[PDB]
Amino acid sequence: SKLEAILSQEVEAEIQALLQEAEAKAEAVKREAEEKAKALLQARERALEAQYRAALRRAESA
Amino acid sequence: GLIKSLAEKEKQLLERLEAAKKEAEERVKRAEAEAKALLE
Amino acid sequence: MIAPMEKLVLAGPKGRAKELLQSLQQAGVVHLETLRPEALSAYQLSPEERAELRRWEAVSAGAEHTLSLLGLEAEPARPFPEGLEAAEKALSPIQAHAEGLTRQKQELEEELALAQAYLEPLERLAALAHGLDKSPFLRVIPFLLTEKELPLVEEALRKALEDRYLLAHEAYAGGVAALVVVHRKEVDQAKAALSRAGVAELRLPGALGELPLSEAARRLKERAEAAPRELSEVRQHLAKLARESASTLQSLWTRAQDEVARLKALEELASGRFGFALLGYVPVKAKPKVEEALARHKESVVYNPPWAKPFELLVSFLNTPKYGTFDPTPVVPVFFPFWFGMIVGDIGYALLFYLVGRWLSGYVKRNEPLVIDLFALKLKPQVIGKLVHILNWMVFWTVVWGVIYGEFFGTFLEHLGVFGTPEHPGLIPILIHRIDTAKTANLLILLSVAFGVVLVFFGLALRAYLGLKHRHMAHFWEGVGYLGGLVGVLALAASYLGNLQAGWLQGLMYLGFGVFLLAVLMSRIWLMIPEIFTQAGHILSHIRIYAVGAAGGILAGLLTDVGFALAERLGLLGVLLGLLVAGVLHLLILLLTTLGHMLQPIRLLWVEFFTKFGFYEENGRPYRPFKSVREA
Repeated sequence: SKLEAILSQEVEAEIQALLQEAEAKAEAVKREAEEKAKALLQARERALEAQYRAALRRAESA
Repeated sequence: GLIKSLAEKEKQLLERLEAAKKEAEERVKRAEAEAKALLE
Repeated sequence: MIAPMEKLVLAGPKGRAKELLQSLQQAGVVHLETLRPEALSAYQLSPEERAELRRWEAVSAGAEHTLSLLGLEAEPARPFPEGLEAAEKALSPIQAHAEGLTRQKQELEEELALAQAYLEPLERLAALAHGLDKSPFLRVIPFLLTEKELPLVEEALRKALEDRYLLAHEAYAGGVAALVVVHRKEVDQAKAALSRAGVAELRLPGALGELPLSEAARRLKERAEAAPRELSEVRQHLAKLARESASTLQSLWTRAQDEVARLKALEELASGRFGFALLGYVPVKAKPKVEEALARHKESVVYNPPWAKPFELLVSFLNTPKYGTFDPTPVVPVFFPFWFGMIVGDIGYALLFYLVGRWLSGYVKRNEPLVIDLFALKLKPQVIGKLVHILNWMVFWTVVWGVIYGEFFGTFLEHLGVFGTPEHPGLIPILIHRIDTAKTANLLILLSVAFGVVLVFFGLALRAYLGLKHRHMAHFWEGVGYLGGLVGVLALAASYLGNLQAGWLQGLMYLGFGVFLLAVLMSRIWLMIPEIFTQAGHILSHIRIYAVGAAGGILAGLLTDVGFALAERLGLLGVLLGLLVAGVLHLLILLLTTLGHMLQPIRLLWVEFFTKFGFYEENGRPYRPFKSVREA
């Protein structure tokens, strides 16, 4: 019957909202990582080069 | 009397919400593996 | 405000539960029960919904209340929408106007009332007083006393004050407005002295009184004068508001109201699905289709004539099922011959009942409260009056029919149809009565007597169908078995019933007929068999009621005969106009009393109605009394 149909009618749109929330919750996890990984590695590239050149320079000073 | 309705339809519905949640929170746990990974 | 649809409310019997259930369910109508024990526990309305309802109540009520103070109304119709907000808003300004003005009017009346009343005493005291409450050197105490009081008040004052006070008075009517004047320091004793006497310092209570007697007096002229005029305005506005806005007030009111019930209907079904009735919420799309048909058993809120009219109403009580034998519906056609035939009068009885009938069916303004009879105007309940407008016509037809029962009845007096007695006399037809004399009279005696018996026969036929088809075996056993007695009854009866015409077509027939009677009363056992005695008592009663309905009937025609025709001395001619001294008088008295006779048809009927001859009532028992069923 139709009564319980309204109970149906309520659930289906909620199934979709769990998903929409979820979708955003996977993506964000993904995106938090994207910037973070990229941003440290830059710094560690940077740092390693300087920690080299200045030595070689100081070596040139020898 | 269609009885069945009040004790059962209302369950079916619940379990449709339930299943959605499961696969869902997993997509996030999947992204967690990746979240670690990218930093690693 | 629920999910879209218009709520529909029905309640009815078990049979209509089903018919109704099917009718709502198929179209795409929602939240229907009884169709499961409580999946409307999964349609429990929100608190928000309860709140909206709550608001609707404030508005609904506010309209009614405001309508009341305003002094006009509105009445319930068929539900309609407007939006809550619009209605509340609509209700508010007017309620504010009417309310303010209503108070003002009340105040105005009071101002007038007090001021006029007080105007005279304050004036009398003032005239005497020549200003002294102005002064502190002298203090004055006004007080009113009657001259009943004067020697006593004077003694108390005298005793305290001596001559160190002035007691003066000028009359107000039935007493004198009086002053006791005292010096400052004497004040305390002065009040106490009057108090002992039982009089005391008098002026108006509250703020106005304190003012000089002279001042108060001025104000009294002014307030008294001012207030009726002022009252006119406040009253005018109010009247005006009622006049203009009444429709409006009602429309909001109706709108609101329809919601208050509608919302409630939803809440209860939500909650716990009730039973044999039927709920649902019905869409805008669905809504007419379900309503047009109704099968005649429920109660809703959406969102020739002589034989048919009261008879039509018994049709509704036919349709309900809740038991296994036929529903109670015969009554209206059982009523009708006698209803018309109660009036079987003569010149002043039947044939004058007409004046009333055209007055009532029509409109008569002759009356102090009755004006247009369609509008039910009465010193007695108005509401009650409106419904039986339908009846005024059926009664008018009764009045017409009773008149006819004057010429068939009048066969056995004058006229022609079974007798030959003059088709019409010359002086006063029905000068005296053929029926007063024994032979004619006798036939009428025997005539009622049979009719009570007839209603008994119908009842026991129904009785056996009842216990048979309802499977109330004790009752089945009773309806067939009780009939076993009867042949013997007829046996005994005949030797007195024709006297000489019969008595001997039967005899000691009773001795075997009495055995036939009791056989199955005894088969059920029944540890209370003697009790059948009372079933026999009803028969004598049925007879008596008809007999009286006749005899009191006959008496009615005969008052026109001792009231207009023949009586006095041995019975003489000039009695015609000696009685006319009385003649105008007997007519109205007669009218009042014959109304008493028609309650006897129903008294007869009442014998039958609760005697379980196809009935649900039995000193209560789930179903509405019969009392309510037959009236229109």
